[PDB]
Amino acid sequence: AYTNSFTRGVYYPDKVFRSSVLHSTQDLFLPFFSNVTWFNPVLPFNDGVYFASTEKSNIIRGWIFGTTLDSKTQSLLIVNNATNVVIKVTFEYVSKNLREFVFKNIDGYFKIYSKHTPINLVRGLPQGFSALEPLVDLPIGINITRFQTLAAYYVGYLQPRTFLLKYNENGTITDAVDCALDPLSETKCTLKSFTVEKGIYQTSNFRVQPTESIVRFPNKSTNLVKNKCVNFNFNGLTGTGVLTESNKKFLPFQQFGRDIADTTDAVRDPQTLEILDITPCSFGGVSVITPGTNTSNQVAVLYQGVNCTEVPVALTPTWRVYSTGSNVFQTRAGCLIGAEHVNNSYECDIPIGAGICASYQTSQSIIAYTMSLGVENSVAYSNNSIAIPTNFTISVTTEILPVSMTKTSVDCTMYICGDSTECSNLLLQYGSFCTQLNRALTGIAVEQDKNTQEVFAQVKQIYKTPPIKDFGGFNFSQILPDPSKSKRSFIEDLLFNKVTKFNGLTVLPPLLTDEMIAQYTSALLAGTITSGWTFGAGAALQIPFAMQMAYRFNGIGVTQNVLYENQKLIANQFNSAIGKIQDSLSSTASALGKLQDVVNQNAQALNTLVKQLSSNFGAISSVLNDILSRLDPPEAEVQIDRLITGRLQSLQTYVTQQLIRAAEIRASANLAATKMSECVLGQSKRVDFCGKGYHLMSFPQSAPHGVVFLHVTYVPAQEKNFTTAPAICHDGKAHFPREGVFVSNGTHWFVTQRNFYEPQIITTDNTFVSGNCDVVIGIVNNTVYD
Amino acid sequence: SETKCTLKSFTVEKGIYQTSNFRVQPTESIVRFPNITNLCPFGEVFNATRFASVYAWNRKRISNCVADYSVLYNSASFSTFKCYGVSPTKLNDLCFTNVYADSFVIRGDEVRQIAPGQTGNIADYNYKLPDDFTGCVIAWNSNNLNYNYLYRLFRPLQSYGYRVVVLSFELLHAPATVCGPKKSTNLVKNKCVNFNFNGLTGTGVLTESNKKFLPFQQFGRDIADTTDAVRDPQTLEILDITPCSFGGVSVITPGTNTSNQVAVLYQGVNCTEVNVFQTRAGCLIGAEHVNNSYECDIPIGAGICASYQTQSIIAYTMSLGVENSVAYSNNSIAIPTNFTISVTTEILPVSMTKTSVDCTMYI
Amino acid sequence: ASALGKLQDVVNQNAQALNTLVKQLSSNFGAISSVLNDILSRLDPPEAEVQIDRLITGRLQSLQTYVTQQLIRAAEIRASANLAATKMSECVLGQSKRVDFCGKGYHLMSFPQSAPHGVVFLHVTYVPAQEKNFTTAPAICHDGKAHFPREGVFVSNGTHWFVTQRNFYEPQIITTDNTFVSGNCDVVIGIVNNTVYD
Amino acid sequence: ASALGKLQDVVNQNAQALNTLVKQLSSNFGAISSVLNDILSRLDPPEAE
Ligand SMILES: *[C@@H]1O[C@H](CO)[C@@H](O[C@@H]2O[C@H](CO)[C@@H](O)[C@H](O)[C@H]2NC(C)=O)[C@H](O)[C@H]1NC(C)=O
Ligand SMILES: *[C@@H]1O[C@H](CO)[C@@H](O)[C@H](O)[C@H]1NC(C)=O
Ligand SMILES: *[C@@H]1O[C@H](CO)[C@@H](O)[C@H](O)[C@H]1NC(C)=O
Ligand SMILES: *[C@@H]1O[C@H](CO)[C@@H](O)[C@H](O)[C@H]1NC(C)=O
Ligand SMILES: *[C@@H]1O[C@H](CO)[C@@H](O)[C@H](O)[C@H]1NC(C)=O
Ligand SMILES: *[C@@H]1O[C@H](CO)[C@@H](O)[C@H](O)[C@H]1NC(C)=O
Ligand SMILES: *[C@@H]1O[C@H](CO)[C@@H](O)[C@H](O)[C@H]1NC(C)=O
Ligand SMILES: *[C@@H]1O[C@H](CO)[C@@H](O)[C@H](O)[C@H]1NC(C)=O
Ligand SMILES: *[C@@H]1O[C@H](CO)[C@@H](O)[C@H](O)[C@H]1NC(C)=O
Ligand SMILES: *[C@@H]1O[C@H](CO)[C@@H](O)[C@H](O)[C@H]1NC(C)=O
Ligand SMILES: *[C@@H]1O[C@H](CO)[C@@H](O)[C@H](O)[C@H]1NC(C)=O
Ligand SMILES: *[C@@H]1O[C@H](CO)[C@@H](O)[C@H](O)[C@H]1NC(C)=O
Ligand SMILES: *[C@@H]1O[C@H](CO)[C@@H](O)[C@H](O)[C@H]1NC(C)=O
Ligand SMILES: *[C@@H]1O[C@H](CO)[C@@H](O)[C@H](O)[C@H]1NC(C)=O
Ligand SMILES: *[C@@H]1O[C@H](CO)[C@@H](O)[C@H](O)[C@H]1NC(C)=O
Ligand SMILES: *[C@@H]1O[C@H](CO)[C@@H](O)[C@H](O)[C@H]1NC(C)=O
Ligand SMILES: *[C@@H]1O[C@H](CO)[C@@H](O)[C@H](O)[C@H]1NC(C)=O
Repeated sequence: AYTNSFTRGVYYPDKVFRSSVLHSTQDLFLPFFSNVTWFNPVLPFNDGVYFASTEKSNIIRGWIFGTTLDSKTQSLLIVNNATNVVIKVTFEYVSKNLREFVFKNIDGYFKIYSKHTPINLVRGLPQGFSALEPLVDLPIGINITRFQTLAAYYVGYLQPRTFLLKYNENGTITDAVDCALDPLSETKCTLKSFTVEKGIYQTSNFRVQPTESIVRFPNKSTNLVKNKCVNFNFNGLTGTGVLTESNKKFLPFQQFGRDIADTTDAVRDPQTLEILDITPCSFGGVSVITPGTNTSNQVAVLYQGVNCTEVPVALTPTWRVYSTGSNVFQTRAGCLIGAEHVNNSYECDIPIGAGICASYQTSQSIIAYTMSLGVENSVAYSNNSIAIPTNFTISVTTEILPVSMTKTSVDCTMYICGDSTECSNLLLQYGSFCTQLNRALTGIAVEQDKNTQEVFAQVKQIYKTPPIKDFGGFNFSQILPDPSKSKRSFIEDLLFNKVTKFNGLTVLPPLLTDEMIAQYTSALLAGTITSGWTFGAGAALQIPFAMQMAYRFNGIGVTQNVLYENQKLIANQFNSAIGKIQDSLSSTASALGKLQDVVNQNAQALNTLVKQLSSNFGAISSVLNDILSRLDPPEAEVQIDRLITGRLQSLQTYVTQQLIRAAEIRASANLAATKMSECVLGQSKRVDFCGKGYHLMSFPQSAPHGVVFLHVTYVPAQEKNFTTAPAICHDGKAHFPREGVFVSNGTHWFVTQRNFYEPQIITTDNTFVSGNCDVVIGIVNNTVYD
Repeated sequence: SETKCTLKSFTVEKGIYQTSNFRVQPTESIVRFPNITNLCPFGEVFNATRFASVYAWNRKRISNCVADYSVLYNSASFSTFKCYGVSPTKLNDLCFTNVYADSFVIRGDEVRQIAPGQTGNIADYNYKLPDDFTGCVIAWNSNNLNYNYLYRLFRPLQSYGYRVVVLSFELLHAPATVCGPKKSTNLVKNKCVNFNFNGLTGTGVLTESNKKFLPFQQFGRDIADTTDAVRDPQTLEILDITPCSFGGVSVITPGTNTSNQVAVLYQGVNCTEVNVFQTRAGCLIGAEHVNNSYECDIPIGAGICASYQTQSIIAYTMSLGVENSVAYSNNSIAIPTNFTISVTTEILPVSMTKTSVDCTMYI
Repeated sequence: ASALGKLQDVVNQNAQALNTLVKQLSSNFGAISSVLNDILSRLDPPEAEVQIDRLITGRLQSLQTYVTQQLIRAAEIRASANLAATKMSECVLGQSKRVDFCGKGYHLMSFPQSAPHGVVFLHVTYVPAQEKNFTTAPAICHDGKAHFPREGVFVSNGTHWFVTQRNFYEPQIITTDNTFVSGNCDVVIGIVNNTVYD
Repeated sequence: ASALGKLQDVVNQNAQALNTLVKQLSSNFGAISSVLNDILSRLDPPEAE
């Protein structure tokens, strides 16, 4: 009776050869997963017919097409047999397995496509994909409405559909996507890819269509319909909207009502004293929320800014799943279909709006929730209790900053006209727009090199680390260059591996090559390791790395003996943090998304500029050669003028957006240069500038069009509670700590530094006397030993 | 002097200036047409014994023949000959897909009604032309050669008491079948030439290709919708299409104050198509390569700099700095015993010139 | 005169933009003539509007291009002015510890001067000049006690040990007023025997 | 009522931009009318294009 068509009924839309390209084509195709009748009887033709036959003995012989099939009409008749393919109409032409055919009538011509493939022993249509290659074409121009076949054969009907075909390495289509099958397929068609990464993509526009037409004239009349999206005509007022009764008080001479933006929002009925409130019909965006196609094919649909009652009204059965289902949720962003509401607050996975986030979680499905800002905490605050850390962790943080773009120069004249004297002469009448665009692009290109030079070329000499790596136990082998293998470090190789000329388009090479950038980075690293911050102020002054770390603890507020007593532990923590950085870089590739974003943006803009050359712009054709060879010069100056206008507008848009992006990249490069000067060439006291924690030091690494900063910081780990006092009274005189806080466990009072519990006996050396004991609030009684 | 013209100055400061573009010109013209000689049956359409009425216009399909529109447009007997979207002069050069021939008889007042976008009873009830009509209409006096020429007035034939021929084409993508009297030309390869293939012209390099064209395929296309390959009309061979070399031209100058020698860089152009140095930025002509490394004077690209030095223009790989090895050890420290006071000047823009433009008065 | 290029560059860009905008007026933009007076004199009012519209479109496009370029340039100049004001607040009105924010070396002061459409900062900084080699230790081991320097580092002129500040060689006798005790000599790596004067 | 000026300036600028964009729909741009329906049902299909 009926069976599933799976992914059958696809052919080559034209004779143009394509390879390794995903092509989107709108043509009469057989919709995926449609119902194809399984069977002599006469059948309708409609706009097209798909045919199939698993005839083991080739019982099926031929076909008949026509309108009445007997007299008074012309009928096509094929008696394709094992000897000679015979076709008759006026026109005569002579020329287990699964045979497929496609018949269509696009005005003229009668196209036939065919395919012959082996199959296993199955009853229904097999799975997999296949391509139908045209065999013959009949320029008959005959009207056909019914047809017949002259023993199990399937019949399908073609429909006008948009498909995305994936051409393989050599001209053959390997896969196809039916755009209207379901929201995931529409997302694939919109992104022009067969894989979709996790996110939310605004794929379509939803609009409520009018239900009928209303004509109103004073005493062609029609009844007045309210409370629904209806097309109306009020004495020449052509518009579409929802009509509701108004509480407005129109003056008797007034016939229309307009808002601030001069849009008619109220109307008066010509035949009655009724004032109707014109409200625009519902519209908005349609976004598809998906996890990665690697994880699941489930999607949710968000209709933006509409109630959950209008989404049924104004498709394939696969899409109808995403219109009802009781999962229907209403949020201030719009209507969600396909996602569960759990009212459990989690971290945001995919934003929706108004504090709503969606995630793919466990049977796994899509859940919508209110995003959690963080884990609750109440600090045990009291006027005599202090928390002091007794340990620490050395943390290494990675910061990534873009520094430059790709230097692209667009040949203005060759892009607009291109090897065309007539078009160039016509373009000469537009002035200096072309020179302006060239100058702007050249300025951007020079600015990119300036950005790179100002970020990296900051060291005056090329420092070399000594061959003996006696850096107090710290291990820099993963960030120092390896001569035995570019000469890039391990992390730099990881970064470069991870991150990855016609029509008047040229790409200029950068002035500094990656080897030179790596040499700058190596010089900075060697200078920092062997001298500290002295090389950024004057000549590089050598100092042992342990003493430099003692300097940096003194800078963050921790005494030197802490380092000199935990030197092995700190070195091990730093080495483990570096190893963790290496492991994370090897595993995940989402950290380098800041440079990849710039690369993708530039590539997409350039691709749009290239594709704009195929636009007609209201001319005869988009090809100047075709226009010139088809039309005479006096009448070919209009189509060429339209092409000039369109291409000039496109180029101006590209140049403007390039200038804005160049400004953004220049800001990023200025920030990167500031971070190199302050984080790498010194120790910064600005909070959260060189990473989270107390900044100890930093290391630069080069990445494609960017720099990566490894921020070594200090993080206190294990706090403990103590009793504290602002001052202590010994001999009627208040004593204050010279540097630190007063603490007490439960019996005795000591003085300790703030960031590391190290209690010393209170002494006149540790404290200073100031004032009397009758003024300080919270003073406690104790003794000070001299 | 080209740099001087570009900069609108008689003196140029040292640096590199882009002046113009270099493009390889085509060598010869190639016309490759199928070896088909049978003439199209225009006589059977323009010399028929009679024509049908306006409501029963007959169509004749013209294909697989060589058409000669010169005989058509060189005849003064045709009273009206106006063509839309195509030129009668270029009709012979153009090669079409499927030529149609519609014949009917109308009176003089309805001749102008046979035109795209024209309204009226004749156009709206008998024969309407598309808004994107390609082809044209031919009419001539026929009062010499009688009530068999009817006219439909309602949509109802109200017969009363000029022979018209209409041609239609579609030059968009389909393989061409009706060519003109153009002659074929031998095929050359590996040289930038001007080529014509069944109607679409171009300029580029034709080479042997390994593309696996299917038997029904006529030409190839790239990602950016550019004709990358083609099939020879006379031979089953497949020819690639590569654009002729092009690029920008930059002039490295030490300054007209210092000297008058210049260097020329062809950006992205291999030295073959152009004291010749090949760099990753292009072909450098006029500068001598030096193995020594100096500080960058005039940038070129990919770590290459140019400088006026012993006196000639030299091109080198820039030196990133002076090498230094810090005498690092675990028990040695370097401490300064003196100092210098340094005063450094920093310049920062703060504002521009405030300008106001009256849009109405300017325009 | 190339030291003041930035202000000269800004002046040159503004003048070039204005000059190009003025020169754009003498362009046909597809019309038969580039002057409305001659267009109106030659053609009748019904058909002069055809050319007037082309001139209007071209001049509007040129004006919009000029205004957009000016907006981008003004955003850049605003960023530069914000940087200049920050330098004014942090380097003339105070002494900044940020590295290379105001000159190379340890910032001592800065002086402002006015330049056409700009400001000039004279950054006075301190730069160490003549370094010398010394033998150093992280700490010195007295009779069972490990002594660390309060402010500076230990140095040795071959035979004897002193304590000196970091940025200037000013050796001083090691005393209990110069060093502080923390722990014993076993834990510290690189400790050196010496004596501390009390 | 003047301390919170920057936020008010941003809001006013955005609202003015949106209002101007909407108001431009009533502009004529050299056509016979700014109403697309009037343009359609006032001329023949080819001259209305
Ligand atoms: C420290 O540096 C200063 C300045 O470089 C030296 O002062 C110079 O000394 C030489 C030799 O005595 C004189 O000829 C110069 O005239 C001095 N210049 C100035 C500005 O006074 C000084 O000698 C160096 N050494 C010490 C120990 O101060
Ligand atoms: C052509 O494409 C097929 C994939 O369908 C591939 O297996 C084959 O290696 C390619 N090349 C040739 C010469 O067949
Ligand atoms: C849904 O409808 C209610 C009233 O029925 C309305 O208050 C609410 O704003 C609507 N939702 C949205 C997103 O507009
Ligand atoms: C969350 O939803 C569940 C439904 O199973 C319900 O039982 C629970 O009360 C809800 N929580 C809140 C806070 O409303
Ligand atoms: C501090 O933490 C380290 C490991 O992070 C370990 O030595 C121990 O847990 C702590 N050390 C002391 C002395 O408490
Ligand atoms: C430093 O780490 C690398 C890899 O983590 C290791 O191969 C090397 O042995 C380490 N250095 C030392 C001195 O152990
Ligand atoms: C300090 O006391 C508070 C409240 O008594 C407690 O919540 C906190 O855990 C204590 N801190 C430590 C380190 O035990
Ligand atoms: C507090 O610390 C001192 C340190 O000398 C110790 O003697 C005393 O027993 C401690 N008391 C408590 C309650 O921990
Ligand atoms: C802390 O606050 C409590 C609450 O009144 C008070 O009794 C106590 O004296 C205060 N202690 C100090 C040291 O201020
Ligand atoms: C501290 O000691 C003095 C003298 O013994 C006494 O007057 C004062 O009240 C004491 N303070 C407290 C808080 O007990
Ligand atoms: C046209 O040329 C091809 C190749 O030389 C040849 O095979 C073919 O027979 C020719 N056509 C005719 C009609 O001879
Ligand atoms: C340039 O042409 C030569 C000779 O054909 C060739 O060897 C070389 O690979 C080409 N490219 C470059 C960058 O030299
Ligand atoms: C420069 O180096 C290349 C490569 O080793 C060599 O062939 C050439 O002779 C050298 N020229 C000079 C002048 O040193
Ligand atoms: C210090 O010692 C190193 C190595 O012995 C030597 O190169 C250097 O000249 C000496 N003096 C200074 C001021 O660095
Ligand atoms: C080191 O300095 C001390 C004190 O200035 C001096 O007595 C001694 O002779 C010096 N030794 C050398 C080798 O310079
Ligand atoms: C410094 O390193 C060397 C190894 O070259 C070692 O012999 C020496 O003992 C180290 N210094 C100290 C103070 O341990
Ligand atoms: C330092 O002195 C102690 C005690 O006098 C002694 O045990 C130790 O061996 C000495 N170390 C050196 C390196 O002289």
